[PDB]
Amino acid sequence: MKFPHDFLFGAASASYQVEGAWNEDGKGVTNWDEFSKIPGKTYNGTNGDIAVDHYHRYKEDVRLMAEMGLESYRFSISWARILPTGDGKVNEKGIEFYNNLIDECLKYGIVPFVTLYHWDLPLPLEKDGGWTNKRTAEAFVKYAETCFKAFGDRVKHWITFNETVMFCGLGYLKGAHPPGIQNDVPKYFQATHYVFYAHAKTVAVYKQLKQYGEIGITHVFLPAYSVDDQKENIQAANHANEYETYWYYDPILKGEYPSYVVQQLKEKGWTPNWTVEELEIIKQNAEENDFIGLNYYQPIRVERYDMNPSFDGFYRTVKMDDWEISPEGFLEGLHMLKARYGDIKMYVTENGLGDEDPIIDGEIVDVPRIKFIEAHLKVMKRAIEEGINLKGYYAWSVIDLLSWLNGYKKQYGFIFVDHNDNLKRKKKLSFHWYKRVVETRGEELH
Repeated sequence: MKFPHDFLFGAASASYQVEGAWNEDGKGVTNWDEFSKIPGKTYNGTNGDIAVDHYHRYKEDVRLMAEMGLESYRFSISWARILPTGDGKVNEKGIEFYNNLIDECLKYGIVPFVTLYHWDLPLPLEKDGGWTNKRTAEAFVKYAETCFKAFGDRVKHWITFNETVMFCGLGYLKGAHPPGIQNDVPKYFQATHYVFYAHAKTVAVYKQLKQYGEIGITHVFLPAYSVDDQKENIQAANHANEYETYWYYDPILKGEYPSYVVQQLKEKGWTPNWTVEELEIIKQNAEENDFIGLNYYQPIRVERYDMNPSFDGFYRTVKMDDWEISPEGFLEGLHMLKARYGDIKMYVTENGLGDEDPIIDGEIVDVPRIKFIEAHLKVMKRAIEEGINLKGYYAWSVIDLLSWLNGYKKQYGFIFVDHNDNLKRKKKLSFHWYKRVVETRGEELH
């Protein structure tokens, strides 16, 4: 029974990706409801209108989780369900729905771990400039407090933000996510700052509520490596790590932003409009985080600009062989995080494989996914023996869901959803395997 009992095995979803019922029970419009209906933005013009219909089928879905012997379900609350316009009047039917989702998980002894913001911002607040406006950060702490008050007698594991890197990076640098802005780097760093503000402030609010759960943020964890032993390439990697780890992980865990990158934003005219009050709140609540969430998929191997580019030129990523796999990459990454942040408590809050799942006689035999998960689970076992403080694993995607960009195409998850048969669910091969892995508590030889 090798993983300890205070380690949770789980699976994850996000609201807009699974829920559907986009205009039901008083849900406000959100940024993604609008953005996905701009032609050419999303694969086949796919819609979060219905998604996988999880709103209406939640009792069913949680049953399947129960039958999986899932210990924890990580899901996201839709802000537009609780507070439709972002602030103002609370919507009692949003609270009714999430109370039911929570109570159902709980019937079966499944631990809700709630993500407050997984990219689905109510529209008014997007048009305010979203994360580039302090307003949106202040609206979020008010929203968070509403969820704590409503759900925190039962919910005792809370995530504020999923993957700030992406919703700021994709919306202001690459323009792939709303609001669709391209190479506006000062807005990007602004966005990240007001988010880190909203977080640390929300954490303060939570501790004041005396609910005695745990709270933390969940970042992309994209550990970066020099393509070889060359100094100029190792320099590129340090740079990579400064911008892609330290900028994200330092403000929340350490309470200070990292001076390397701060120096460079000043020297470029890219420093966000930040104030002492804000930076102090961030400073004062860094020690108040109970854990860090990691969304790990791959490392990145890098070489320098002269030697896929990074938003400041300087380095590029390169595919080669010493999308990427690398259990070795993930593990060294973990130690890299322990050296800097200490014995911080870690939840691998996403990890899994997107695929065109192989189908045989109507069965889904997703052995790539099993092999992906097994490999990472294996090195987490090593990591724990090597001292890392990992206390949970959340395979990205409990149930097939709507990709933001790629519609339905690259399945994620354990429960298959049948688009040809009224979105009927079916256990995949990974479902049966993971159930066994939970019951064995990860005894797959170590």
